[PDB]
Amino acid sequence: GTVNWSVEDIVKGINSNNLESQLQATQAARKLLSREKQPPIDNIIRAGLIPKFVSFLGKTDCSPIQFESAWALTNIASGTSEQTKAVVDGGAIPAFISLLASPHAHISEQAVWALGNIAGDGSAFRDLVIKHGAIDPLLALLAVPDLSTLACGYLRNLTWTLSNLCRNKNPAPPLDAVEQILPTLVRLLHHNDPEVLADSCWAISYLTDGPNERIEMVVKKGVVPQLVKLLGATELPIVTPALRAIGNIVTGTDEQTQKVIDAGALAVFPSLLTNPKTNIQKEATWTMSNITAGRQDQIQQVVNHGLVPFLVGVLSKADFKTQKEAAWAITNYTSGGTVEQIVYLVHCGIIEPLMNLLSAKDTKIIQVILDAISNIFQAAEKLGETEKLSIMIEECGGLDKIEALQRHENESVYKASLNLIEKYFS
Amino acid sequence: KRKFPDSSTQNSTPPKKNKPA
Repeated sequence: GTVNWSVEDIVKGINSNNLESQLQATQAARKLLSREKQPPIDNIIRAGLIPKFVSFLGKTDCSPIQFESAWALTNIASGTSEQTKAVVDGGAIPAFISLLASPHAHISEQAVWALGNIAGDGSAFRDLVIKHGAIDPLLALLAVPDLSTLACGYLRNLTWTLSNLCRNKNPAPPLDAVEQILPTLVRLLHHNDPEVLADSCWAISYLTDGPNERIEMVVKKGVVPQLVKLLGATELPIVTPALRAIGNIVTGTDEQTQKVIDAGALAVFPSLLTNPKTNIQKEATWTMSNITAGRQDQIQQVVNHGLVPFLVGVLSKADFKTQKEAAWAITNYTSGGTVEQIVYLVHCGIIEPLMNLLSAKDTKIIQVILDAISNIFQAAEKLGETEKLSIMIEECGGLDKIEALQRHENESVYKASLNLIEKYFS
Repeated sequence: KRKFPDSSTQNSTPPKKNKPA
């Protein structure tokens, strides 16, 4: 019917002076462009069809050709940045924003989708979509008393498009647009659909990825408790962005971090630090490292929740990227901790896995570990126990590793290892 | 305190979605 047309035939139909012929050819293009196997996007662009599709978006009197053109353009804009740019260059942004008000839900939804692809291209097109006024009509589509009366697919596509308006940095989204979107995001974060939850979590994770003033705008909306609840979900597509957002938040101030602790986040970390997905373990250990970079009373909460043995665990056995994050967690803990906290750390068994990791090729982790060792010796000095520690490091092979590190290409490694040996192993 | 770099990846899922047949 409209299946498997050539681009030449599509062009002949769209260039006819016959609206129904144009509609049939546009539908044929839509079908070509929605085939999984190598849709001929560049041929359609080269044939000059984007401006015709864009003008069809304005044909209020023929809603089927609005829909077919919107779909075709959606799939072109889903391609490379140069393909998305061809759509933008054809004037698509304001035409799609005008379609957001369509009385036909499948057309408004297609416009939502196209704008999500355009904005998802990167900061510049995101910001251009915002400048053409997309946020007001997008948010109006969600101004219903109960989100559950909306079609599920429709709500998921709106949530995803909103998340692309929150995505990307250099620059981050405009502050005023973030403040305009955030109350709707907060509402979507309490909706009962797993895809809506995952994508509104991702949006929050984007918005907390930056300076502490962005973190603050999010935390002030009171979402940390809901994020902690989602952190405890069974669905990995929800836990993943929830954990990224929580981790981002604890990169901020001591007070921002404290909101995460206050909300009960630490009780989830026995599972996260042993999670079967390596990326979850890595990001949870990164998060812990930012918490152990906090105040002594926050380190103490880590202790109270039983998480130091879990850190020992990941230092002992985990993917190497996770072990690096654990090494950071230990260096921060030893930098900021009380003497009693550092003693506890040693009694949980940190020394041996810490030493075993000095045989690693990564220079930065060696530096991190040597700083931690030095911090621990400084705690031992205040107790006159430097000798017991030296013995402990000797019994597990750590002295050999420090010696060998003296002969290390990097300067900081050589210096720190030589200082350690001369000061505690001579 | 260690943030993600500005060059970091916010999401391994790409931002764009095609609408399949």
